[PDB]
Amino acid sequence: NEEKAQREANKKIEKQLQKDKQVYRATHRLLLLGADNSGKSTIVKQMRGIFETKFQVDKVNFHMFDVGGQRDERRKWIQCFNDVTAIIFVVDSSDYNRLQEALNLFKSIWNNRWLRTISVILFLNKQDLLAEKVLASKIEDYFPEFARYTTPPGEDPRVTRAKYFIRDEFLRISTASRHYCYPHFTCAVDTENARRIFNDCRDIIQRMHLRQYELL
Amino acid sequence: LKNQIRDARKACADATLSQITNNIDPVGRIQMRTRRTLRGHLAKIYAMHWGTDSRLLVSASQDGKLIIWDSYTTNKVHAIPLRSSWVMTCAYAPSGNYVACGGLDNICSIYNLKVRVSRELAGHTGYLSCCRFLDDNQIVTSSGDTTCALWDIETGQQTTTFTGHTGDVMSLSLAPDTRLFVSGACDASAKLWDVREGMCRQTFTGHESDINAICFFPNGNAFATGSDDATCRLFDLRADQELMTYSHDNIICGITSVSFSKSGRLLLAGYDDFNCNVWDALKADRAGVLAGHDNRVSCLGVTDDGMAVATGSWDSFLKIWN
Amino acid sequence: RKLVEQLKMEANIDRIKVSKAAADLMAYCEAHAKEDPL
Amino acid sequence: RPKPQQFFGLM
Amino acid sequence: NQFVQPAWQIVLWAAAYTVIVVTSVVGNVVVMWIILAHKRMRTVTNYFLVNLAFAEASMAAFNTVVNFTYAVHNEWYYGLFYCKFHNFFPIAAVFASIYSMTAVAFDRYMAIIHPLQPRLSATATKVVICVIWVLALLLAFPQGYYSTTETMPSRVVCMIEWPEHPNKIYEKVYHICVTVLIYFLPLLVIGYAYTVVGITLWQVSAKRKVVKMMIVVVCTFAICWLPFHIFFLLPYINPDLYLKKFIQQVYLAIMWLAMSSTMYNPIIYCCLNDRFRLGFKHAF
Amino acid sequence: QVQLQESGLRLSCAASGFTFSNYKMNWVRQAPGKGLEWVSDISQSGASISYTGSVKGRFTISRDNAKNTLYLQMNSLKPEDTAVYYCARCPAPFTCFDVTSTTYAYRGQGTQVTV
Repeated sequence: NEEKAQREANKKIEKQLQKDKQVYRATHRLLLLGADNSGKSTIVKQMRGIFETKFQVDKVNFHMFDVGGQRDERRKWIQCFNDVTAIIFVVDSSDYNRLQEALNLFKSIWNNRWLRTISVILFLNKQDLLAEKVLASKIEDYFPEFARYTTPPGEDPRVTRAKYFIRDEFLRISTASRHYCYPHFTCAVDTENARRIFNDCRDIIQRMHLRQYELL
Repeated sequence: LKNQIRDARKACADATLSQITNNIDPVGRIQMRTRRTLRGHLAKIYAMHWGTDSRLLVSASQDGKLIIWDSYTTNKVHAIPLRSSWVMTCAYAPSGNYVACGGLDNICSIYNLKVRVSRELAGHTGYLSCCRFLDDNQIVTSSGDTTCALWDIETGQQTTTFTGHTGDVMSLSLAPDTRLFVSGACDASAKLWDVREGMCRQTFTGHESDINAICFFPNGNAFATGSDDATCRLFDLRADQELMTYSHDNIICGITSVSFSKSGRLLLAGYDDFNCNVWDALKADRAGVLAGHDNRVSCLGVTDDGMAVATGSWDSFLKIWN
Repeated sequence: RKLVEQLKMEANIDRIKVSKAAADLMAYCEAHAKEDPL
Repeated sequence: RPKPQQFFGLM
Repeated sequence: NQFVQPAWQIVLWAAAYTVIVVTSVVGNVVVMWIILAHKRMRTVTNYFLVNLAFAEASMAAFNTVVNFTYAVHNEWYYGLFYCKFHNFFPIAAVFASIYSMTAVAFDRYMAIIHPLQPRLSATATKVVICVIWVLALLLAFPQGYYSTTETMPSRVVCMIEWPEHPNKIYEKVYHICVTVLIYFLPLLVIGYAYTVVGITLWQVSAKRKVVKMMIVVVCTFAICWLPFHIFFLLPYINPDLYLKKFIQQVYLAIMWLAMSSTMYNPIIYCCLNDRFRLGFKHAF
Repeated sequence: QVQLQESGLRLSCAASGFTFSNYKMNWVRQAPGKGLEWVSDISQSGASISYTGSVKGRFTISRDNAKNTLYLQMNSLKPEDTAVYYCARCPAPFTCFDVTSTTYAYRGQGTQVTV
């Protein structure tokens, strides 16, 4: 007797679960990471406890999370984001004294057991400040290997050399070990970051599908 | 100062538990088979808890869902959508009237099944790791801000706060007498607390890395812990020292959960290698294994009746063993 | 200051010989093994 | 019926 | 009976047919077992592949052997009931296999050109497969309804006794429509889809290998299935050719060429995917 | 309990309470009026080593698993090197996230170096 009602309720619940699965599958989850020096809030202000931002490009829905309500230690709560589509990394490339900490955090993320399959979109923010600083600290005093560097921009090859050296600093550890990094330069007034994220996510998902369908 | 405590604990070492237990008969091979499989969660499962009737249970998933299952028929009773996706814990009231959950929002929500929220317990400064009802009136929680607290649901304010841990508290468990409870944190130490006095009666050490799980012995005079160093240790409240350790050189992955059986003879542990092992609590030997999950197992539970065991994994499935 | 105060209470415990603690677990388990399904 | 010499190939 | 061939001209054809039937059957059944015997591979992405494998295996097992043994001497041996069943099921198998290939091409196109949209659901996939099989049965039914059996001096034959008409319109239309629905449409669809995918794709060595395999698939389909349709369209152009001994040789040649196509998918999967290679190595 | 005790130029860091041969090790400094900064780290076997750029070619890290001791060699000291030096351990036994955190359970009390 009561079993009929129980089975009917189970079917009613399953009907809603099936509908929710479809909406869940159609949205991609992104994690925003970075220090307070970087203007990572300025990135989300150009699209707008845990803070969230939702933006839509080419009819695709993106959902990005900015966790900033916890202590300094993060080796335990970082695991919750093992299944995100991508991780956004923001660096203040003008403040040389912090580049080493940024590199250490990047290396720790890249080699974590539960994060060995997540691609990272790397943003080198605040390029105008970098140009102003270099056109005048000397960069070499913090990274002595810079003095041997050669380029592979408006009025100075020096700024190109510096910015590309910084980028190669990250790419060197990125290419030392299934997942890929996508670097981008960005200013504080760039209205193209949504498009860049869209294209990068497109590439990542296409690459995943290429193996999912046994095409190698 | 601490060397005096070390000498005092050393002086009580008459003989090791292994020497005393060399005569008891072996448990023998233990083979168990899956009886049920529960499906429906979209993403990885994080926690679960048995009810007192030994028939119903609740599970939490990081897609933002709570589900109550009838273990006998596998039918879905309730499906509760959450407000924050990243739930990390859940518990079942002893009388079955209420169910609670918590996570990265630093909020402990309590739901009334007699479904909508009835109380939100805000005030923690870090994510919630665990929570357990003492009754319909009082509940205990642990947070990533290194503090544990006791709440009064009706007023929805803290009554006492337990402090002394240096790292995040990851697990806690209540004694059968309801007058004491223990916790383990990310500092390789476990502490015994008095719910009424609100002070630390004792402290225990011996692990090398963060402790992930803890549970009380059925008699109420002992407990076990599992840590990232890939070992499990047993402690005695009276002796104030470690009694036995369960580890093997072929495993280099941390533990995620621990539990005892009805008579306290079997200790069950969940590992990050996608499997669970069964230990002889006295002889300290591996008697059996449970396999069948395609991802790391995140939770465990033995029914108050002792008739069955359940497990959860990041594969998004729950299984019942017997 | 707090650490010393806590150690003061920690060092006052009336510890018991480990043999009795070991025997108690066996006494409980051997008696209760008759009602354990697993 | 058709003829004695026909081949009658089939798919 | 002018279709009685000598011993050696028959043995030579028999060996050639044996090779293709054996390889097709073994490869298709092994891949079907590979997909279903392991939980890792048992996913919604492989439903079209298993359907195609089953269709190809049934095609090779049923159509080829019976057609060969009938063509060797042009004498029927099984009776009215089997003459009825043979013109119904093995042909539906052919149509189902071709449209399953089309479905696979569509799935790959969607996965590559629109990676951010969710893939079809399991229920939709199952319904699509059922519709494929139902359409194949519907298109193959008329050929089997009118199948009969006729006795002759020293011969009994199984053929299709279409309803009589002075100008033979009823079967002209049927054959023309079958050609259109089975050659020109799937060819166009796959040619467009794979063309776009290859243009998009062209470690780049793996992508270029995929493109090379894709070209091979298109070209082999196009080249292999042409004379098969030309043979059945010919009698309404020039019926006299079907009264000469050369016709059975032509039929054997075109039939071997057409039926050989069931061999290539298991080899392509093996040469592309190390998972399939390991599966084969463990099976053998 | 896990214990780390630094002393001391050639700095020393004695360890106890765990298998020293399983964990990666680090050196951390805290100049007056500033937060903790990473200096150097040494792999489990010592076959991989790294330094911060500001001290490259001036310091030298080493470990001795046979007695569970960690060393640091410093020379050509500058005034900017005056700080308190800490001996830190990575959280996990076979994998380093939170060594620079303000509170960390697996680093010692530190030693004073004044130039």
